[PDB]
Formats: sequence, C-alpha cells, structure tokens
Amino acid sequence: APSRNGMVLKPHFHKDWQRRVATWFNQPARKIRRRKARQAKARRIAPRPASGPIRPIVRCPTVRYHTKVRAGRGFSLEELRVAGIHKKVARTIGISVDPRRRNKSTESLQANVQRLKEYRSKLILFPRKPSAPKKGDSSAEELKLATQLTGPVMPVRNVYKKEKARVITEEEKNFKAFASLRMARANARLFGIRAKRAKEAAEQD
Amino acid sequence: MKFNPFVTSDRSKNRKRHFNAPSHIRRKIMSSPLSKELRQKYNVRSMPIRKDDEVQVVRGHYKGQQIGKVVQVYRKKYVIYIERVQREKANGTTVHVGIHPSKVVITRLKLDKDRKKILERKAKSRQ
Amino acid sequence: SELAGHQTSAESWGTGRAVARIPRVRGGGTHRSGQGAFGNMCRGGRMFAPTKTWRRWHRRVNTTQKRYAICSALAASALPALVMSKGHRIEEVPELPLVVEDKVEGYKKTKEAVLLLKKLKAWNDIKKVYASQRMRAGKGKMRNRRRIQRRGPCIIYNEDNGIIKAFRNIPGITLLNVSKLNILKLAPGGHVGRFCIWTESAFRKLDELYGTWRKAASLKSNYNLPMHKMINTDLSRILKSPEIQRALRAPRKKIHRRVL
RNA sequence: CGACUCUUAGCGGUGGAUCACUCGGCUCGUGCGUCGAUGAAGAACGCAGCUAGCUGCGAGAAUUAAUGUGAAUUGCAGGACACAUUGAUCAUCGACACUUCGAACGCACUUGCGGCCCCGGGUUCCUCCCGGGGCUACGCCUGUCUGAGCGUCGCUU
RNA sequence: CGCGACCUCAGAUCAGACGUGGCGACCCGCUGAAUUUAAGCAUAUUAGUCAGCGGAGGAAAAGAAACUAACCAGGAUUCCCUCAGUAACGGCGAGUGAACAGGGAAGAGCCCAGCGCCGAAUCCCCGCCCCGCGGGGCGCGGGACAUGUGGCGUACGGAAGACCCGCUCCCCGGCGCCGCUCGUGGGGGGCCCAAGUCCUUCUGAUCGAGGCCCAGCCCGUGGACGGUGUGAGGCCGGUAGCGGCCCCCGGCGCGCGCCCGGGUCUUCCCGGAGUCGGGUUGCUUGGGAAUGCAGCCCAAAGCGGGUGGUAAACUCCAUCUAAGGCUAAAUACCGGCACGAGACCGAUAGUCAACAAGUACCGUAAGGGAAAGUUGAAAAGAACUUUGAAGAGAGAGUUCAAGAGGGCGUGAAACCGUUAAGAGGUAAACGGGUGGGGUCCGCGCAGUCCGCCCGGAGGAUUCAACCCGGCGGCGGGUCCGGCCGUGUCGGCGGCCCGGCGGAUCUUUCCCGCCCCCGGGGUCGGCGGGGGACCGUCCCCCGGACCGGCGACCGGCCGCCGCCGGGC
RNA sequence: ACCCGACCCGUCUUGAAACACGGACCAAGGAGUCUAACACGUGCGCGAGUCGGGGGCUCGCACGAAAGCCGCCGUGGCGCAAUGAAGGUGAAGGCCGGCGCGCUCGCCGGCCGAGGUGGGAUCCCGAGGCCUCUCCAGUCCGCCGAGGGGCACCACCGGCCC
RNA sequence: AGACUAAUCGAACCAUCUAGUAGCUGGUUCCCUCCGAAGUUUCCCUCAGGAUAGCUGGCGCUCUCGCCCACGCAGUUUUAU
RNA sequence: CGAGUAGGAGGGCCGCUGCGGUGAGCCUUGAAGCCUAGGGCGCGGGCCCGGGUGGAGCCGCCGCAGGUGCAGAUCUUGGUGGUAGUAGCAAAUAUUCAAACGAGAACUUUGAAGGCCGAAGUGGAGAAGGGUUCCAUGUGAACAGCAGUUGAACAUGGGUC
Ligand SMILES: [Mg+2]
Ligand SMILES: [Mg+2]
Ligand SMILES: [Mg+2]
Ligand SMILES: [Mg+2]
Ligand SMILES: [Mg+2]
Ligand SMILES: [Mg+2]
Ligand SMILES: [Mg+2]
Ligand SMILES: [Mg+2]
Ligand SMILES: [Mg+2]
Ligand SMILES: [Mg+2]
Ligand SMILES: [Mg+2]
Ligand SMILES: [Mg+2]
Ligand SMILES: [Mg+2]
Ligand SMILES: [Mg+2]
Ligand SMILES: [Mg+2]
Ligand SMILES: [Mg+2]
Ligand SMILES: [Mg+2]
Ligand SMILES: [Mg+2]
Ligand SMILES: [Mg+2]
Ligand SMILES: [Mg+2]
Ligand SMILES: [Mg+2]
Ligand SMILES: [Mg+2]
Ligand SMILES: [Mg+2]
Ligand SMILES: [Mg+2]
Ligand SMILES: [Mg+2]
Ligand SMILES: [Mg+2]
Ligand SMILES: [Mg+2]
Ligand SMILES: [Mg+2]
Ligand SMILES: [Mg+2]
Ligand SMILES: [Mg+2]
Ligand SMILES: [Mg+2]
Ligand SMILES: [Mg+2]
Ligand SMILES: [Mg+2]
Ligand SMILES: [Mg+2]
Ligand SMILES: [Mg+2]
Ligand SMILES: [Mg+2]
Ligand SMILES: [Mg+2]
Ligand SMILES: [Mg+2]
Ligand SMILES: [Mg+2]
Ligand SMILES: [Mg+2]
Ligand SMILES: [Mg+2]
Ligand SMILES: [Mg+2]
Ligand SMILES: [Mg+2]
Ligand SMILES: [Mg+2]
Ligand SMILES: [Mg+2]
Ligand SMILES: [Mg+2]
Ligand SMILES: [Mg+2]
Ligand SMILES: [Mg+2]
Ligand SMILES: [Mg+2]
Ligand SMILES: [Mg+2]
Ligand SMILES: [Mg+2]
Ligand SMILES: [Mg+2]
Ligand SMILES: [Mg+2]
Ligand SMILES: [Mg+2]
Ligand SMILES: [Mg+2]
Ligand SMILES: [Mg+2]
Ligand SMILES: [Mg+2]
Ligand SMILES: [Mg+2]
Ligand SMILES: [Mg+2]
Ligand SMILES: [Mg+2]
Ligand SMILES: [Mg+2]
Ligand SMILES: [Mg+2]
Ligand SMILES: [Mg+2]
Ligand SMILES: [Mg+2]
Ligand SMILES: [Mg+2]
Ligand SMILES: [Mg+2]
Ligand SMILES: [Mg+2]
Ligand SMILES: [Mg+2]
Ligand SMILES: [Mg+2]
Ligand SMILES: [Mg+2]
Ligand SMILES: [Mg+2]
Ligand SMILES: [Mg+2]
Repeated sequence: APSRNGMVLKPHFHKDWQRRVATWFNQPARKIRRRKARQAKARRIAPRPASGPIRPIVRCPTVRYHTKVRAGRGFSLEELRVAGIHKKVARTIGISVDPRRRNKSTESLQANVQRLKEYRSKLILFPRKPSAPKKGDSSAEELKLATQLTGPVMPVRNVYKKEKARVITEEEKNFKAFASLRMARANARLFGIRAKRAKEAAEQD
Repeated sequence: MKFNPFVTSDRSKNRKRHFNAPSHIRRKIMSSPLSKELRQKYNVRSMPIRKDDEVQVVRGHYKGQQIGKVVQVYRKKYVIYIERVQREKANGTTVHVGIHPSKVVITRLKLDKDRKKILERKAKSRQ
Repeated sequence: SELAGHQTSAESWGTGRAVARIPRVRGGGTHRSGQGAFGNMCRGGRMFAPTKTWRRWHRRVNTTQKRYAICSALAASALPALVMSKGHRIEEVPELPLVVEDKVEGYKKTKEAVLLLKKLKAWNDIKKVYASQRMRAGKGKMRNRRRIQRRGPCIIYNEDNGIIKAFRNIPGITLLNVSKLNILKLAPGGHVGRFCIWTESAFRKLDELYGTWRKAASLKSNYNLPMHKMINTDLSRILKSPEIQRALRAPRKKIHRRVL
C-alpha cells in the first residue's frame, strides 16, 4: 500500500465507528435552551445576582500556571472564620463554602479576608421583619441593578507589578551569575552523598 | 408572513387538513360572502351557509341574477345544490349541478336564535 | 438512508443455474422471491454510498475576510454604474447612498411607507417586484419553495423604533439593522451593489464602526480598513500622462502580411 | 400480375416510457415524556338497514351520558326536521360499560371438571335439584388466630 | 401428670397491602464470540463490541475525597474545548491508547451506626370522636413493635457537657382572596383588514389592459391552501404586550404545627473486619516488579491505615480517612405522544408499505414478504334508433375533446396490422462517390439589387449665415470669488470644560494596610483614585504646495434647443 | 440503381472476424462517493504572529439551525529553537591598538555590527563619438567600451549552539 | 452405505454479526485539443502481486541569444593519447 | 507543426437535476414532454426553427450544489418477438342411433343397442386431512388445457338435531 514520500498515518478507524458518532446538529438548539435557561434563572430569583455565590481567589497549582490567579470554589473555613461569620450563616449571605481547602500562606489567607471585608461592605441585604439587624435602608432602588455579571467583583483582575526604574548598582552586576544556578543545582544533587562521605570519613577513625 | 412558529406554511399539510377535515370544521371552509347592500346592515363580511339561503351565483357557466333557494349542502364534496341550477342527463332526468360557495352571494338568510348569536359575535369583533 | 436501504435477507445461488451472481432473496410463492436483492443495480437495492448525515455541511470563514466582504459590498453600493448593473432602477433616483432622516425610524402605518418610496423615487423598483413574483421553475414547488421574486431596496438603520412594523410586508424588501450586517443580504447571490437606503444615525454610525485609515474602528476590536493594492487607479489618465509618453519607445502600426 | 422478403412514412394495435402533478417517505430540530393484578401489550371471535376488506367500537358493540359546536348524514330507502322543549352532525372527553384467551388468578385447557357462601324459583333445610351472583393462583410483607417441640426454663403432681 | 413464660417454627379462602408482565431507541449489572487485519498464522487485532440474560427511569449512572499534586499549590460528580494520536502498551509488529492540570457549561449540599446523656421521652394498628369541601389528616382509650436498644440533640468541617460573656426572637405547611405572571402562566373552544370595479379573452378565469399631479381600495394581515388555471382583497387563516367566553396553576394575607441561638476558656468524648493488606490464579486495562475486578489460601492495626506511577529495606515529609447511606443541575434518546423545517426522493425513487401492507400468498414452522397512485371543470359514466341470444358494433347524444368511455391524463421504443412508394439472385447492413426518383421547402419563375452623391425635369416647406431672444451643456488661468483638498509648522487650543492608549512618571497628592519606639515617624514594601508626560486624533490664526472625481458663482471664445426676423 | 472500399462489437491478450468468452430485442434503473488524517500545488486574508473551531452578548421577530459582537474569553492549538537515552545545557562575529618567550599561546581597551570567494537578472557611473556654413554655449535622445555596489538562488570556505 | 435427519448431508434449516474476505474473473456512462510509455534493476514465503528505481505527465522557477569573435550542451566526427 | 493504446492535463455558449442572483424573459392567444420524407447551425458533445399531438407550467445568462451523461456486468426489474399456428393434446379395449330443450349439440338429458370394472370392484361406508366442496335454482365474460345448453365455476338461497 504505501508509496512515494509521505508520512506514516495511523488513524483509529478499524473499530466500526459509524454506530457511535455524536453529531452536533443540536448545537444551536441547546444554545437557545441555555440562554433561556439562564434567563429563566434570571427572573426567578429576585435582587440576588445570577452567578451569585462569590468565589475565592486561588493561584493555579503547577509550575506552569502558578504565576496567574483563578476564582476557586469556596472560601476557606479558616479564612471565613477570620471574618468571624458562621458556616451556614454564610451560604445564606451568598458566599461559597469549601471544607477541603487549607491555608498555607498568610499572604493568600489575608487577601481573601480583604475580599470578604469587601463583599460584606458590598452587601445590601433585605430582612423578613425590619427589626434592623444587619439590614438596609431605602437603598438606591435595590442599588441601581438587581443582577451582576460574571462574578460580583470581576474575580480575575490579575495584579501587575511595576518596579519602574532604578539605577544599577555595584556588586550586583559584579556577583550575580548563570553559575549560581549551576552551582546551586549541583549543590542540591550532592547533598545526600556529601553528607555521607564526610560522615564515614569521621566514622572511620 | 408567518410569524407563528406553530402554524403550517406547508403545501402538503394544508391539503391534508383540507380533505381530512372534521364536519364541524367543514362548516367554516364553505363560507360565502354576503351581498354588499346586506353587509351594510349587518356589518359582517361573510357567512357560514345552510339549507335555506337564497343565493345569487356569481361565477360559473350559470352567471348573474338567478336568485333561487338552496336545498342540500354536501359538506362531503364541498358543494351546495341550488334550486335553479339544473342540467339534464342523457336519460331525460334532470339533476342538480353544484357550486363551491366561494362563488356564491347570499342575498337572503334563515333567521333563528343561533343565527343571530353568531352575527352579534361577528359584528362586535369587526368593531 | 441510514438503514433499510436493504432490510431484506438474501444469499446468492452461484454457479449451477444460468442467472447471475447478485444475491437473490430466499423463499417462494410471493413473487418477489427469486428477484434481485440489494446492491446498486436492482429494484429496491440500496444506493451507491448511501449519503451520510455527517457530511461537512457548515463552512468556517475567517473573521477578517467576512469583514473584508462587508467592506467591499458596501463600497459597491455607492456607485450608480454598479448598482444599475445589478439590475436596480435608479434612473430618476436622488443622489447615491441617500440619507433619509432619523425621523423615519418611528413610522407606524404602511401608507407612510408607500408615500415615502413614491417621494424618494424608489417606488419604481418595487413596481418591478410586483411584476416579478412569478412561479418557481422545477420541482421546488413540491418542497415548499414556490414563489420566485427578485429583490428590491433595503433600508439600513439603527435603533429600531417602529420601522420594522411599517416596512414589513412590502414585496421584495429586506429591513436590516446596521450593527448586524449580512453579506447574504447586502449582495445576494454573490453579485454586489444592492440599492440601499441609509438613515442619518445609520450613515453616521459607519464612520464609528469601521473607521478611517487614519483612525481605528471605535466599535470593534482591532480592525482598521484594509490597505489598498493600488492607490490612484485611472488606467487611461496614467497612460496619457507626460511622464509615461515621454518615456515610451514609439508606436508601430504597419501590418506587413504574407509576401508571395 | 400478384405472392413473399426488406427499407422508410402516414394511420391502427400491443406495452406503459417520458413529462407534469402528490392526503407519502426519509432526515434534522423542538416541547412533553405516560404501560399493567382496579387486570396491560398482544391474540381470538363478535357487532352496521342494506356490509366482505380497512377503520371504529365490545351484547349498551360503526359507540352511550355530558361538554362544546347549531343543522345535517349520504350509494339507496326510512325517520325526530323539531331546535323561547332537551339541539341533527362532528369534534373533544372529565361520566358509565368493556364478551373470550393472555403475568391470567378454582383445577386443567378437551368451552372439560369442580368446592364453598348467598338469593330466586321448583320434592317449601338437604341430598351432587335448574337459573342468578360473589369468592376460591403463587411468592411475600406487617398484624391476627389455631398448635408442634426430651429448644431452654420456671411453677409443680 | 398439669399449667404458664419465651424461643425456634410451621397452617390458613384470616384482616389489609406488595411483586410478577409489557416496550426496550437512551441508561445500568453480568455473559461474551467470530468474520475481518497482520498480506500466512496462534499472542495481539476484530472487542470487552453484535448476539444471550437480567433491572429501572424520564432520565439513568455518578456524588460530597482512604483525591490531584510535588509548587506561591488545588479542592464532590457529570459534560464540552484542549492536553493527544501524547506518556504508556504491543510476535515493541500490525495496531491500541489514557489522566492531572488550563479554559467553559452547571453549581447544593448532607445524614446514620458507633461514643455517651434524656426513666422507650419513639413507633404501628385498632377502638371512639374531632375537621371544611374535591379527599386525606390532627386531639382521647386499648392491643402490639420494642431493651438482642425505636426517638431527641450527634458526624470527623470536630462534637458534647459545665461556666461566663455577647445579643436574639424565629420558622412552618393548609386556608380565604385583593393583586400579578419577560413576550408578556398552561389548555381548549367561537371571532376580527380590503374589488367580485369597467372593458376583454376562455369550457371556465384566479389571465391581459386600465381607475383624477397623488398615483383605484386594506396593509402590524404580500406565509400557505382550498374554490371550472397563475388571487393581498371571493372563503378559511395569516398580523397584533388584539378583543371577549370557559378550565387549571405558580407570586401578598384571618386560624394550626413548632422555637434559644452566637463567642471564649476548663473538662472529658471521638468511629464502619473474613474487611484492608500479602500470597497466587484467571480476566480486564495504556498501567508497566501485577490499574481494577474475582476465586482460593494466609490474614491485620491503632503515633494506626491507604496513597505519593520500577521491585526491597532505612527513613524524612507531603496528603487523605477506606470496608455504612442519600442528593436537582448541565449530559443521552434511530422506541413512544404532539410538532415545525428541508440547496432531500417524486412511484423501478422514497420506509417493505403514497393503494383494503406486515396484507395477498409460500414454509408444518422458525421465518420469508410482493404488486398495485393518476377519468373530467363537473358524472354530463353514452337515453333512444338498429343487426346478434349476448359479448361486440353502426347511427344518435353529453363534453372544449371522446384523438379522455370505467388501470379512463400525455401514451414513446421493441413488436404487429393495413395503405402509399421503391427495390429484389451472391444473407442483411455500412463508408466514399455521384446519379435516378420521391418529398416538402425557397424563389417566381429569362420580370429582380440596395441605399449614397451630382448634373437634369415637377409640387410644397422652412433654414443655414448673420445678429438680437432665452435655456442647457462642455472646454481654461490666476487660485481667481469663497470652501475643502494635501502637508512643513506656530499657539499646545479642548489638557482638570479631550477622545484613545502607554510594564513613561508623581511617598513634593489621599485611602484599605504591613513596619519602628495612644500617636507621630518618609525606614522599605501591597492595592483603588488623582495629574504632568508622550503617541496618535477632535480645534484656532499663519504659511508650503493644489483647484487634483470637491462643488458654486464670475467672465471667456465656441456647441446647443426654442421663440420672433429674413428664400 | 451502380462503381470501388469493405469480417461483429466489448474483453482479457505476444496476438480476436476467431472453431475464445459475454452479447435474442427495446425502455427505465445502474458503477471512483462521503467523513477523518497527512502531503505537495494553487487562490484569498493576516503577518512574528495567526486562529474562534469551544463558550458568552444581542429581544423572543418568517428567511434566523443564519448573521454580528467579546480580547482582563488567546486557556489552547500550530509557528517563533534546537539537541540528548537522560540529568540537562541551548545558537555573532568582523575592524584599529595593548599585556606576557606575542609560542601547538590566551587575555585587555575602543569602533561598526551577520563573514568570504566565484557565478549572478535588474540598477548606477560611464570614457567615446553620433545630428546643413561656421564659431560659440548649456538641455537633449539613442548607442556605449570599460567600471561599480550587487537580489533571488546554486557551488565552496569560515564561524556558532548541542 | 458416511446413510437418513421435511425434494437440502463427509455436519440441516432460519435470522443476525454481514455490504465478511479476496493478490482472483466480468462491467466501469459526453465530445474535442495537446503530451504519451512499460514488461527492465534490486529486495520481498517473491513467481498471476507489491516496494523501489527506470520510463510518463503536469505545474512552476532561474537565465541567454533579438545588434575581427560568443556562453553552454552532444547516441556525431576530427586531432591527440 | 499535427499518428496514438495504458495514462495525465486543458478548454466546452455540451447535456441533466436542485439553490441564491438577474432576464419589467416566456406562456390556456397553448408551457412540459413526444413524434416528425420539414428548414438549418456546430468538427463534435448537442442545439435552435416549422408542422402535428397534448393541456399548465418552463427556460436563458452569472454564480452555487450534485445520488448528473450507457450497448455491454451468464446486469436487475418490466415488455415484445424469430423459433410458431411448430412440438404437442397417444397409459389402462368403445362407441352407436334417435328424440327433447335450445341462437347454437362428436361431449348435456332421456330411451334402445354394443360394451367394460367383475365382489382383494371403476361398488357400498368411514378414521386422517380437506371446509361448504353437500342440495337447489339461475346465468353463460372468465376458469374446466376441444367444446358445453355442464360442474367440485360464478351468483343467490338452503341444510350438519
Ligand atoms: Mg503504490
Ligand atoms: Mg469490523
Ligand atoms: Mg414535510
Ligand atoms: Mg438487517
Ligand atoms: Mg428502496
Ligand atoms: Mg422538467
Ligand atoms: Mg406491389
Ligand atoms: Mg404507435
Ligand atoms: Mg402501470
Ligand atoms: Mg351523546
Ligand atoms: Mg356463585
Ligand atoms: Mg488477504
Ligand atoms: Mg478485548
Ligand atoms: Mg447485547
Ligand atoms: Mg420487568
Ligand atoms: Mg416509567
Ligand atoms: Mg438528571
Ligand atoms: Mg452513593
Ligand atoms: Mg499534538
Ligand atoms: Mg482494546
Ligand atoms: Mg390555489
Ligand atoms: Mg390566494
Ligand atoms: Mg379574510
Ligand atoms: Mg487487552
Ligand atoms: Mg495514618
Ligand atoms: Mg500499615
Ligand atoms: Mg517512599
Ligand atoms: Mg469524611
Ligand atoms: Mg460512600
Ligand atoms: Mg409512473
Ligand atoms: Mg418497495
Ligand atoms: Mg376529477
Ligand atoms: Mg341489444
Ligand atoms: Mg383535447
Ligand atoms: Mg388517457
Ligand atoms: Mg389525454
Ligand atoms: Mg387537470
Ligand atoms: Mg475482439
Ligand atoms: Mg469454449
Ligand atoms: Mg463471443
Ligand atoms: Mg452467448
Ligand atoms: Mg440511464
Ligand atoms: Mg496551502
Ligand atoms: Mg494562549
Ligand atoms: Mg466409504
Ligand atoms: Mg434428505
Ligand atoms: Mg464435507
Ligand atoms: Mg462490494
Ligand atoms: Mg448492515
Ligand atoms: Mg457477500
Ligand atoms: Mg505525439
Ligand atoms: Mg516476480
Ligand atoms: Mg488475468
Ligand atoms: Mg516531463
Ligand atoms: Mg493527437
Ligand atoms: Mg436552456
Ligand atoms: Mg436546454
Ligand atoms: Mg439528488
Ligand atoms: Mg450513480
Ligand atoms: Mg463499454
Ligand atoms: Mg448481459
Ligand atoms: Mg420467446
Ligand atoms: Mg400439428
Ligand atoms: Mg411433426
Ligand atoms: Mg332434436
Ligand atoms: Mg335449437
Ligand atoms: Mg379385462
Ligand atoms: Mg374402491
Ligand atoms: Mg353436486
Ligand atoms: Mg339456462
Ligand atoms: Mg375447454
Ligand atoms: Mg362458490
């Protein structure tokens, strides 16, 4: 079968694929199902925003993506506890709750507490009975719009650094190096044996 | 132009609903316009038709000022039979030729309780 | 087809009988028994490569080329030679592109349409469409396509405020929003230069929405108007200019046919 | 000469091509998304004034009551032709019925053969009296009733 | 002997409930080949698929981590784009083939045993009443369930108990209505624009032409169909947050049923076994020194257990909490109930089935499974006269037509019938070449040129010039008379009464914060505003080119058509 | 009618009028398709960039199952960077001087910054003469020996990364 | 006797998988203009087939001839060897 | 300068069918088809024109899309021939004369003669299976392999205790 110069092609068509093929001609219909599903979700609720649970702020776990940031799933129980509010109180406020999430980094941890202080500043709620506890006055006709768009706070807003200008100094262009990667990379590979070779040097005696 | 999404602009579906209509739907397709002096009194454009309506034919080979009486209304063939509309067979016996009542002008009606009540509902809604 | 091109079941006789080697259905009595079964060349056989629903129907086109096509098709609709060459009646019309007021887009009744188009001298085009509403040629009359009707003008507008109700059932007209343009409406069939009525806010939104070469398009992403192949394109005025016809050789017009 | 054979052409006949029409298929997409021990799907037979198929219904059998529509059904007779009497025809369907077999349910399946309980008649309770109706499958769930155990005990002759 | 208790049990046409069966497109649990491909053929591939078997629903399954990770770490499932034809597998051949990231759709999370506390505080049935209709429930007495342990607080995110602190009055279904409901809640019924206007074709007309400088009438109704053919107005429907009639359901309010929550500290409480794991043996997976399942044997622990991708120790650390349970979404649908659309097929096509099709009929049966649409506008389906007994015909009639006469539209070709013409010994036929005849066709038959120009003959019209009248048009230079064009620039003009952007800046400017010894401190760092700067583009006087498709007057010779003069 | 020419078409085949095969005769049906993937070629759009292909926004308007938009939707795909089994590393030289025994020898300071040779379309400089008395003078057209900086690309040398 | 087992037997019948596979036979539907071959090499469980070269076609590209001597090429001679 | 199988390219105002565009195209005053000793055009694919039939839709040009072009496959299905008024209607001994009804008699009915099955029957009755075939009347287009005035045919009506 093969011939003059061409690439080896191995397609996966020995398996009788024509019985099992999903065809996307139902693609405009579901798209109109789903706008009319979100808009049916829009006019049920009330003043509360669609996509209304607020999400936390989470850095992306790898070496590849950890220089960007992402709306996670739920505020940490210990994050949310620094704001001081109880668990199932908080979901009625409209905050997402996640028990699985730790907090190793207080720069991460306090950044979400600032976000909850933001949202609880942001919040205009309504009571059942106007006994005036954590409630709102006649407030900007339900604050000028009932519903928000794509999260309440624009969760990405990925923060950039300027560090605008500086003079270059002595002893940085004198000392820094390529080689202080290579010296340190080779330092890490030999920490085990350099510990042991000197340990059996003094164990010899 | 059709702006309902739930109505037929199909040729085959409309002919199917035509020739397989129920009888009480079949009353309204065989509707006939009234004479324009009589429509001034009633304020109605056309009427469903019945057994004793005096009728002026307008189209056919039998045209113009022949106001007789109707006798049968075959719903099954979408065809009425009028008194005056004749034609002989071969064997000396007369028979009645039928005309579809899109081609018929009603000059006299039959007046009864339920014929008035339609006519009020027709005349009010034209408004 | 998908299935039941051949619901039937058959095997072939083969050698010792004089017929052929098409499969023949199994049984007797019913006089299809013994006939030719599936394949191309038989009664009640399947077709050749029974057509499949997963053919490549839809075609994807680059977003700059689509916008290139709208930019070109709008450009044809500003020359009277091209737009009469499509077939429209502009012989007594008002000057090309023709901006009617933004007061138009709040009309209610449709006598207000007819009184408009007879005063703008566009009514001659509609009266062609009345003369051209003949019946289909072919078999399309069975499959719901029965009226052939040639197009007329199209009113390009923004801020729909009643014009779509008043201009709706004019015969052969396409009532078309500015910021949602089609190539299938502006140049139907692929022959450019449809006669088009622009509105005031329509014809003033085009400066914003496509931009000059000098500024950007302040209503889209990163679309300047696409740069040109020639700038000054009068072929005759170039070739009669003093620069060229100083520089040329000479003309040469003798014929010098076959010498016997 | 005719006879015959062949070639065309007009006209006739065999046959049903082409063309035109379409109450039909396939394909896509939408909204719903519901069957049966209160006896299903399926099968059998029956039923119309004239009726065999198709459809429709089930001894109330070409459907009844009601609701809606308001005057026909139709190949032919006939009838209430009424409709300020309760109203012809169709459509809908929310009332009533649904014969035989089928998980099919008394036992079998040969319309065979029974067993109780009750009413009608008739030897005025019965005895295998005729008609009429109900009940009478299996598996199992909790509850109830009857009673078996040198299972384990008490109290005890 | 005799009774009584309980446990194991059986009996019933006992009281009352329940399962069985069907359709099976999509889903779920097991079982499972082979043709095919490797150019042969076993492993492999076909494929954990077709067929077999069992279960269910409008979805199912899955699911709130014995997870991914390996660094600034994520954080239930399901689905889509990518990772990817990639790591891996494999006579390392043919081939097979994941996942975590990342971006989307959708987002909803919880309970129980154990641990003890509350006197079984709980439950089912019966009895008797309560209650309002459409029907099912809440308050009293007895009989069981039940300590081999119902119920309340309780779940690994900790929780409980006792202090003390802080404040707190809630929530729940019915019920009766006033009111609204994203195309404007769902269902069905009846209804709503405008010509048959004149003339005219035709068997019939829905054609063909026309209606006052306001274009004949209606248009939120020109989609489609019917009606002797091609219809916005002749009829049904179409248009519309149009109109009313009935039926149903989801959004505010008189009475029931229920109610201590939040913080810190002290005290103690804190878990799932023949299961995990290990051995092996089959099968499966990309999973390889064994991914998962399963049989057999061996069989657990508590600082434990599983994992962390090459077997095996010695570790350090990361991370999760197994052997109990439930849960909408987005996802799937070639069966079923309605429905609209088609660059589809138009009867030998399309389903096998446009039709009395899963039917006629074959096979005992499992099963197999065809053909067959077309009169006309309307039946007006040929009365009567006349041969034969009738079939069959000649006259007659109906129809625009019987050259549409009951498989009846058009009715080809094969083949056959007769009439006309022509020919006939090397089977017919064919190519080249003329010929003869026939056929219609064309000309008008020797009688065929057309229009141009001038010099001649005969009647009528009005020029040209040449000026004046007046319109329109083309053609030129000063930039002329303005604009605008194209640019070097000046004002930096709008800079905060500007448009866009800028990893240009600015602790000499605020604020949410981190710092040093209640505050200031400039010692550095985070983030939102502000405003100089540019870099383009919205202005104002000036020059530098240009009058270039950018349009107007001025004026110029010369064209021009109409008036009036003049042969 | 006649002269001359004249074996029956498809098929395999070294060869068919073949004593080779299929073909009684007419009508209709009837056979390189579609999806994926790769490769070269070509048209078009953009250009160190490109791509909405999956989603969202538009009012729900017949054709709309269309089209239009996003850009703090550019995640990603393919490309810009390679090589090694892997740890990993990852593409600038040339000119004028200086320091050491200025050597099989490396370093120090400026100045442009992708080497060189042969070929090489096109372009530029062109001596030189060419057009009615003669001088005397600038534009000018065309020819132009020879010379010059040299594209694409090929052949070869040097260098740089692993 | 390899018989008979529903006119079927040295493995029945029916339907599916199945349009199984085939290097092997047969067919492969409009005209015109241009260009126009091979049965050979090597290897293959290769010998009725492919792979590869050879042969063929197409699409381009880079140049030169248009004005006493060109550049280049060859199934040819000549002159040397 | 022209050859051409296998083959590859190019041009097609060649044809068929469907879709946007255009032809102020076309037509009940006759569209499609189909036939045609009718007139032509093109090298050719194929077309235009006249006449005759029929009676309701159809074609050009620019683009787009094909399930798109037949002489062949022991082609599939349909249809008709030459063979052809030919083979053939030959198993088991057999008919004849007259008469009636009837358009019509080698066969139907009656009557007489000549016959054969010859009691293991060409007879009298059933089980199986067939399901109205039984009986009667009526017709003579089918069917009964000639014919029919007949029937186990068609049509109507009966009968199975
Ligand atoms: Mg090959
Ligand atoms: Mg397969
Ligand atoms: Mg349809
Ligand atoms: Mg099948
Ligand atoms: Mg078929
Ligand atoms: Mg046609
Ligand atoms: Mg003769
Ligand atoms: Mg004929
Ligand atoms: Mg037929
Ligand atoms: Mg009733
Ligand atoms: Mg009883
Ligand atoms: Mg093979
Ligand atoms: Mg497998
Ligand atoms: Mg299966
Ligand atoms: Mg079941
Ligand atoms: Mg269900
Ligand atoms: Mg679900
Ligand atoms: Mg679960
Ligand atoms: Mg890839
Ligand atoms: Mg596999
Ligand atoms: Mg119509
Ligand atoms: Mg109409
Ligand atoms: Mg109307
Ligand atoms: Mg495997
Ligand atoms: Mg542990
Ligand atoms: Mg352990
Ligand atoms: Mg380890
Ligand atoms: Mg847990
Ligand atoms: Mg679990
Ligand atoms: Mg047909
Ligand atoms: Mg069929
Ligand atoms: Mg008819
Ligand atoms: Mg007679
Ligand atoms: Mg006729
Ligand atoms: Mg006919
Ligand atoms: Mg006819
Ligand atoms: Mg007709
Ligand atoms: Mg041959
Ligand atoms: Mg032979
Ligand atoms: Mg042969
Ligand atoms: Mg033969
Ligand atoms: Mg054909
Ligand atoms: Mg390309
Ligand atoms: Mg990216
Ligand atoms: Mg033997
Ligand atoms: Mg046998
Ligand atoms: Mg054998
Ligand atoms: Mg095949
Ligand atoms: Mg199949
Ligand atoms: Mg086969
Ligand atoms: Mg050649
Ligand atoms: Mg070989
Ligand atoms: Mg061969
Ligand atoms: Mg070549
Ligand atoms: Mg040639
Ligand atoms: Mg044509
Ligand atoms: Mg044509
Ligand atoms: Mg097609
Ligand atoms: Mg085909
Ligand atoms: Mg051929
Ligand atoms: Mg053949
Ligand atoms: Mg024959
Ligand atoms: Mg004979
Ligand atoms: Mg003989
Ligand atoms: Mg006699
Ligand atoms: Mg007689
Ligand atoms: Mg004898
Ligand atoms: Mg006998
Ligand atoms: Mg008899
Ligand atoms: Mg008789
Ligand atoms: Mg006979
Ligand atoms: Mg009979």
